[PDB]
Amino acid sequence: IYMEFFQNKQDDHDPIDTFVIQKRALLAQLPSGRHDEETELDLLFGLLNIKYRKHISRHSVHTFKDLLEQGRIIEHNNQ
Amino acid sequence: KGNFSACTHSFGGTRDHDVVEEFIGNIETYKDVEGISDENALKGISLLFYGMASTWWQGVRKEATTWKEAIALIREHFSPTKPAYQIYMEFFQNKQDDHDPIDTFVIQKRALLAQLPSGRHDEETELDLLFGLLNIKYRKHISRHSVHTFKDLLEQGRIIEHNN
Amino acid sequence: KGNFSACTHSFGGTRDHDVVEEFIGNIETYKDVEGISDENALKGISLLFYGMASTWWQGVRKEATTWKEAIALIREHFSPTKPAYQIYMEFFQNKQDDHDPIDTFVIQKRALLAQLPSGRHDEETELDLLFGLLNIKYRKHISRHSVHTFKDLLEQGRIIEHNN
Amino acid sequence: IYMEFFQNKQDDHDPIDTFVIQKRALLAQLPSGRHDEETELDLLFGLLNIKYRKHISRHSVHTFKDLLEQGRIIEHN
Repeated sequence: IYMEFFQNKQDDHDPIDTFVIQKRALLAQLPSGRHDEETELDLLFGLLNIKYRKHISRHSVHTFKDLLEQGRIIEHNNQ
Repeated sequence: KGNFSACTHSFGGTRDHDVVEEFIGNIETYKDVEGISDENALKGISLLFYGMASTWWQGVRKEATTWKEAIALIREHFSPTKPAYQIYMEFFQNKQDDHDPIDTFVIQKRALLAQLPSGRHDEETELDLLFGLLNIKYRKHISRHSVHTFKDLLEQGRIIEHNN
Repeated sequence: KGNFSACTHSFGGTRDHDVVEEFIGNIETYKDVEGISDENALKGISLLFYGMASTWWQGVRKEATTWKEAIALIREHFSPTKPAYQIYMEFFQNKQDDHDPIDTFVIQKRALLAQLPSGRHDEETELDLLFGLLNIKYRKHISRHSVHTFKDLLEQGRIIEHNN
Repeated sequence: IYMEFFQNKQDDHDPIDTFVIQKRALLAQLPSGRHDEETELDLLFGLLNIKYRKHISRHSVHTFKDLLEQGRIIEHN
């Protein structure tokens, strides 16, 4: 599972929503309670495409619900 | 004999984690072995720098009142203690190529996974995270539910290496 | 143990300010640490020169009656203490190119602005004179009325560097 | 007045101050007391070019004064 997670980095066309949904779907199969919200957000953040990494930073995320919100506002603006 | 006069250990600001940690460990082991009264080591700290570091000390000398503050100033100005995600990405970057034994690879990967914040990761998840990035030649014979600590993995890898 | 017999510090007249200042500081710190009675350091000053400097000492030995006169003779013959305007022009010459962090640049610019006559320039005008020659990548985020001492500027530059 | 507003979106060259003063001077002819500051700023924030909009976001600015400050700092570069 850990090997599969870091293989295919995000492409240059998929919206952020589908990517977060698939990555969360692949991360629930590990035994429960070994990973709380913060380290999971840290592991997920290294593979985002360059369009989003150059604006939002790691200073302010405060869990997943915020990342989807900032990504949607940055996506409606036509990049 | 704690005049900090005869010591063949030096530092010149090469901007890397390993050289800085080696220098700090050698100074602190020297102070523990020969015998300093924790105040004479501040009056003779300037006998160990050379080149670019001596200008830095002559610049920032007036903000050092104790020994621990000076060692923290060195560690903070010459190592910016890298964040969490870059260590994970650098860690999964490299694979174990052939013509490289187990000892060098395990030493480097255990030296990389010590810059994380302490108390987050025990031994079992660390070995499970390490086990994926090994070559097929060892991995055909050392399958899981057989090792629990790094000593056993190193031992069985050494036997399979020197046997054939 | 002040016979000035075992010391691995040397000098050979390379005609530069930094090497001379490093040599003078190392000798004076050695005399403060090990213990010399301020007269034996003149009888054993000739155990530290080599090459071109030993001929100079065998030439001008008969004009040294104390220790401070000898250290002043070294500083005056091998450093001509450059005037005011060339330091300002050299200072505004170079800009901060990319692939160069803040610490090296701030160390060099603070090592250059110490050869002026003392008591003319305090900290605020010095930081205001330094702030113009920085690259756009830091300067887009570290705008003024936010820093007052060099420690805060180094800290915020280090955060903006290691963050992205 | 509502038709004349929302016409002529600001072009790349016009500075933020000139554009803001005209659009506020033209909004005072409506009958008095029909609008508070919040809805007025919400109406105005739909015609600025892509240049000023990518950085500031509507959740940040509150009153009708901070927008000028953030626009000036973004326009300095």
